[PDB]
Amino acid sequence: MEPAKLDLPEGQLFFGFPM
Amino acid sequence: SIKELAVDEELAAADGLIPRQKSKLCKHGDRGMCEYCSPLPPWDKEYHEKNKIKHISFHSYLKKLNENANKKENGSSYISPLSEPDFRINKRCHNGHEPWPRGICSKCQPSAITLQQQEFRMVDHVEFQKSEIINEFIQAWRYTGMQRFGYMYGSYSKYDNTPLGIKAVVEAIYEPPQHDEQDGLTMDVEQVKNEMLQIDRQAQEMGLSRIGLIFTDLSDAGAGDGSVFCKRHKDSFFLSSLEVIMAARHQTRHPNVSKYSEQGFFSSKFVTCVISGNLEGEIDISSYQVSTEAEALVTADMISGSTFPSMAYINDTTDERYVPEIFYMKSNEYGITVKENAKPAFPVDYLLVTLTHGFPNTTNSKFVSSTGFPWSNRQAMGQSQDYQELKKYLFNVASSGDFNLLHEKISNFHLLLYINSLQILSPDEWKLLIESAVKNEWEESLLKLVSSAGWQTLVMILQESG
Ligand SMILES: [Zn+2]
Ligand SMILES: [Zn+2]
Repeated sequence: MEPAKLDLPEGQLFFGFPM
Repeated sequence: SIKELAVDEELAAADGLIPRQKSKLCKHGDRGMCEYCSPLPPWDKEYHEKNKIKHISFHSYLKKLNENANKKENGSSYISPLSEPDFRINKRCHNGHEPWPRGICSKCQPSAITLQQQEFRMVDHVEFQKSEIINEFIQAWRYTGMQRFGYMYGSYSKYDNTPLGIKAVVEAIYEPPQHDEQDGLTMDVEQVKNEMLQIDRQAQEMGLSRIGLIFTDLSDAGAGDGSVFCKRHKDSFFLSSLEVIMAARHQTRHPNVSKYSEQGFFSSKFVTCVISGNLEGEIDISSYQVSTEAEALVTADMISGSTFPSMAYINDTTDERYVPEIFYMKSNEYGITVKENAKPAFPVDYLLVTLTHGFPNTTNSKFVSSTGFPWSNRQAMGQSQDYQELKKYLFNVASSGDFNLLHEKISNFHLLLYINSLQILSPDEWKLLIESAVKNEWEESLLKLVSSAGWQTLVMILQESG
């Protein structure tokens, strides 16, 4: 379907998205 | 000063023509030439498709724009062929109304945005001078199981495997202070900006620019192989929307100077590399930039990350932000596009351009050694820069008279930064040290260095430590 907003602050990196 | 880079001046002076063979279908004689067999321009689309080149180079693109401009009837006013896109509403427009959000007019109101895959790329290729540079960066992850972020230093030069190409040539990686985790990492933006300002200044004295960023997304596949998961591929994502936004911010902070742009700059040569598993479960590198449309979206604060990594979320209109209709040219498997609504979220790969990467073969590498002295900000890996470490690294060599070994030791990016941080050497002596580390003819500089007061003082300080 469609995603929600994931607005992380500058300088925060995230990779834990489900495969 | 605000002059163009040497590589840009050089490529502007090249014509980039691609000769062709005469054809069976040509209508002229046994000799001669026509539009069907004449040399191709450097931007030729079919040439690039034929040789599997995904984007034309920046200078091919600029020459293409110039040729189209030269088709105007003469006398007409000159227009710069390049312009950085700007999607921001003018919040100070008083053209028969009060400014946003209290009024709007055709002069201040952003019109509908249409996104499409960018046909050119500012940089075509990323060349790492030594595999040791990348492998030591990756070792942060190997040791900790935590991800890692770094800034790349080097320069730009010509790349001959595409018409009028440019490569970023990476000489070293500097890792800023960061809190690393298994599935991400966090930096204090102010702290990092302040630190990198100082590293930029020192790296410039070595003839280096900050030319990109690099990060890991590595996860052991659980097979004892040392193999890792492939997360990034055609059926998932290549760069997440978060990473595209990060790349856009960096590109805008590192503008490419161009005299052919209305603004005196156009996009950026700053590159983004990701280290992650390939389809075979091997650790590999992928290189990217983001489009000028991405730069403008992010400058206008129009997009956010989303919970689906392949998708950017579009933000709402507020008193500070104006978001018009936004569309994108959605491609099918044949590359044919159809205009579709980009709201509320759209695939971020339309904002990506891909670069190739590689290593040179066996050598104008700036630093002889890439490893052996602890890199910055690695205390959590048990690798700290202190007197004890510097003594272990350098002391016996500095007193052996072996200038080959001394040269190998001091020709080392992180070593040089640490020594300069001690403020023992004078500016003159610091310059001698840099010359000893990066010049082709280094021995004369090193002899002067070792005889200097500041160096003898450093050596004594080391001797009397531990
Ligand atoms: Zn012909
Ligand atoms: Zn207005």
